[PDB]
Amino acid sequence: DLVDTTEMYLRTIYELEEEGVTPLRARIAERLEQSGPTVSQTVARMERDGLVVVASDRSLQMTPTGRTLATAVMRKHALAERLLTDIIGLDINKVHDEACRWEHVMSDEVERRLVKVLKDVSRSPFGNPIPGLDELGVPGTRVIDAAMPRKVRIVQINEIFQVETDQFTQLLDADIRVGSEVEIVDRHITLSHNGKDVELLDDLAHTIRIEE
Amino acid sequence: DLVDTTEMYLRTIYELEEEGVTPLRARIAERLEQSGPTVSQTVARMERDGLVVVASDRSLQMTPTGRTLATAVMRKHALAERLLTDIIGLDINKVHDEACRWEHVMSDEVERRLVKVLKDVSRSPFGNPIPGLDELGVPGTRVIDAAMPRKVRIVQINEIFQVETDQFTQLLDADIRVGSEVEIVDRHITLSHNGKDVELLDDLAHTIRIEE
Ligand SMILES: [Zn+2]
Ligand SMILES: [Zn+2]
Repeated sequence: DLVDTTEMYLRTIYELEEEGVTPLRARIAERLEQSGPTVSQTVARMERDGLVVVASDRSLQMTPTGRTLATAVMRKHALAERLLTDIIGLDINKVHDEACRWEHVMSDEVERRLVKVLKDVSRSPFGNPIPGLDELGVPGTRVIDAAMPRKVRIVQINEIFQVETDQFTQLLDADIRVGSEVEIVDRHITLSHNGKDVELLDDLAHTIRIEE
Repeated sequence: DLVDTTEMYLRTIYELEEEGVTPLRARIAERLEQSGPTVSQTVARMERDGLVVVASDRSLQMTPTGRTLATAVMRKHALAERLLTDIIGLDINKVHDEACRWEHVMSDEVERRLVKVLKDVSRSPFGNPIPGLDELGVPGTRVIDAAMPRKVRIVQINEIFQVETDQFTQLLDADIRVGSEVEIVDRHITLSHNGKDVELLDDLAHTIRIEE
């Protein structure tokens, strides 16, 4: 699958960098047991998506976008391994190869929950530290994207980017601020709290970021 | 992915049967949000693999092979859901749609381990009973296929299918029988126990079935 392939490629480039290897195409080809031509094809596709840039010396430099994605795949891999050894107790000799697949199906919601249920997510069972925890959020998701009712917590209001200041007090009345558990629902978006019902507007809807 | 697609189709046919619906192509198309033509294509491919037979009334009858596979996917789905609600504690409104992907990456080894770690695997969180536990083995794997050293347990010897009776006593000496924890290793296959080292031959290697 194209997506899964790219994710696998990005993770590979990440690993090599972490191991100290120069991410050269032939190295990635070897590690992924893919042929040079095949990887050139895939790498040539990643470039078109602004995911990687083949440096002047044929080394693959991950663009910020590609690295952000590569990181998320490492986090989903690592957490899968933590889950597999710690909870499931899968043979340590199977844990990694299995994780190589789980990283493509594990959602951020599951990841966040694993950060909860697991005793220690500092490193993977293989001693490689777990990246992207800050990015995972364990800032926040914008209400417009995160909002059926549900009770999240206000991570940020971002009143500073506001042009419309009418609902500032409407928020202050209901007592909605940073850390305020509130119940949202896209219908427009209305976030209730203190029995109060604050129906938001587009601008605030796009700037108020909440956590799960 | 072709395999994942077929697995998804087989599980769908299983579900419908379980719900009491007649597995008709248009029903599968609808449930999978696939088009009639696309499903006809995939179903036409499953036939070539002896996985399904389009009955005289256009209803898809799963061949024993297809059903055996369909079942394994239901087990891997169900156990994924049990894992997700019971251990991870994922929002029950996400559990199923997530599981629809996990069932394609979860291995029998993981399944067996989940049958261990989970409190109750009688039914899925959705009340549908978990099929294929007997087939999962929680008879056994043939030593030739299951055998680095590892200490499994003899599920069956199948001396009855033996033409060569030379190692019967060689086994009885080492005290290798049903329930005998032994250490195997393909080098040929040698299963040690009681300090004894019993190097097996092809015939017994293919008939002695052990569990993990
Ligand atoms: Zn790994
Ligand atoms: Zn389900």
